[PDB]
Amino acid sequence: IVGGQECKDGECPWQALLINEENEGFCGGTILSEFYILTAAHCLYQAKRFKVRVGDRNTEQEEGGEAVHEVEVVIKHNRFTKETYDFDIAVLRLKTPITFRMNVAPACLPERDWAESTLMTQKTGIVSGFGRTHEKGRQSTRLKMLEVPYVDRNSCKLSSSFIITQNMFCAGYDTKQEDACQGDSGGPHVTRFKDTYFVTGIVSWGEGCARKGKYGIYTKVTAFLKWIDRSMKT
Amino acid sequence: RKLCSLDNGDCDQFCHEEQNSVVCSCARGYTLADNGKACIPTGPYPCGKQTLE
Ligand SMILES: CC(C)N1CCC(NS(=O)(=O)CCNC(=O)c2ccc(Cl)s2)CC1
Ligand SMILES: [Ca+2]
Repeated sequence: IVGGQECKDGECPWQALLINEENEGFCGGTILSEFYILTAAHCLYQAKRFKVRVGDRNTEQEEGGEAVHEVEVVIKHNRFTKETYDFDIAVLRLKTPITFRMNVAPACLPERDWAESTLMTQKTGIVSGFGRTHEKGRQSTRLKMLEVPYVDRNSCKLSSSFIITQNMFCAGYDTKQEDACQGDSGGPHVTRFKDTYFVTGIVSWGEGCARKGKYGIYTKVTAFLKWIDRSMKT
Repeated sequence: RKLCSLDNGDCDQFCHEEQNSVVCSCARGYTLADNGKACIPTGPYPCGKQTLE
């Protein structure tokens, strides 16, 4: 995350961090329930084998609330394409159940129609993660969050050198130096409604980070709600 | 506007116009309140809530 503030105690409880053989966080994820994690499909290729850590806010200490979980099943969308990053979504089934507690809780899954007309029409959403705080910098050790404005789809497309499919949407600022960045991928984009946070997107990609005239590109979660439910039933 | 377009139809969460009028519903881990609008957490750590303890 570039700019924004760091997640204070209990502010981003649905944040999940994917770690490699070296226990290094390369991507983010979102807790959907005690057994399932939502993440980006492209993240599944940035590590040959990984685990899932929840309840962590500082990757260089031990608040005691951290918990590592092993992945039992990896359910990638069979239509994901590395060429365009379309269908950039995947669901992880954990071997052991997550124990909800301080800093460890799931985000809610909304219904498609309500979500599109009420959540996505809101002014902003919130992205978070352990990604870089600068395009060229290194992964952040403290979990951060950033309020990102929904971007008019038209502007979105006109500003992108790459095709913005209908399974994507833009969020962020045109010139303000705040945006998600490398490492936040697969992470949470949630929208607040009456103090309840709903999963509205997956940190997908962007041309660099916080670049002027560019926006953050997210996987439109509402377009995969049925797919997500299916993935979770089994 | 009208119904669900009017302050989410006074619903806490999901709002949908069924046979005209309004119908409220809640995400998993919540149960619709008696008033048929508010959503009550059915246990600790309900989805979408920042944790206090
Ligand atoms: C196939 C096309 C769509 N490319 C996807 C990766 C893109 N590079 S990138 O996203 O890995 C650069 C680093 N930025 C990020 O990871 C993100 C920035 C904002 C969000 Cl949201 S993710 C370049 C375009
Ligand atoms: Ca820690």
